[PDB]
Amino acid sequence: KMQFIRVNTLKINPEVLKKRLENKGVVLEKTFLDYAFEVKKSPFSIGSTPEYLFGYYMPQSISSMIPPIVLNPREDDFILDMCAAPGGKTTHLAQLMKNKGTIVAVEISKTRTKALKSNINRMGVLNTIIINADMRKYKDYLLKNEIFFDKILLDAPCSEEDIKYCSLRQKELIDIGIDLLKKDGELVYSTCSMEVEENEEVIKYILQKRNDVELIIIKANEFKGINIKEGYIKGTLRVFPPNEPFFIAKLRKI
Repeated sequence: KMQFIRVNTLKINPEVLKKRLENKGVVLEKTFLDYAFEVKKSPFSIGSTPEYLFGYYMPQSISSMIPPIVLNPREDDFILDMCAAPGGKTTHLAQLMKNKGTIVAVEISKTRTKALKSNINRMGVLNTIIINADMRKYKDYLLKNEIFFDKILLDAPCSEEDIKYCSLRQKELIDIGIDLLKKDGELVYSTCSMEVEENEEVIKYILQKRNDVELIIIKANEFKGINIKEGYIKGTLRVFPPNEPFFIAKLRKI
């Protein structure tokens, strides 16, 4: 697997971090993002450095950096990250928002909520409210209190079944997501799963189910150097090896 790091601009400039790691023997190659680098060689585990401890970067695939960029949160947005642990994307969203606005990050597992909180704290993220809850229940609390979102990320991982619910209930959850959006709001659905009922079929499900949602065409053009192209629904994207497999789609409530 190719190793990449996302430099945390909430805390450090990318070129400054790059040099600091190069001085320790790490070899870093540019990517399409001025704040992400491909780790070509490193004399030590990338997650064992004081720089990682200090929250100067997040080790994660470059494919996993795409959903937050596609969602493209505004600094003043109110955002929901439905299946947030471990928090790589949650913290990326906070960086894009320059720590302004609010991200509500939900995680059903008490154990994974600890990892999520650890990353948020390590990365210096201040705008995120961590909720340890099941979205199928918490959505009733949001709805009854009229708490709607400007944008929502439903990035699905790839009882025990409740713990893994976001890898199984993507159709149910994307529908909950549209219920939680303000009119004109946007939701990005992403997942590293390539299962047949977990990529395009989730999108076909929701477009057929609801008359208040439409697809937003995502273009592959800006993602230079990534092996990415369209899914079998125009406007959706799939990433292929050598990058981490990933599916990404974007919807708007109308």
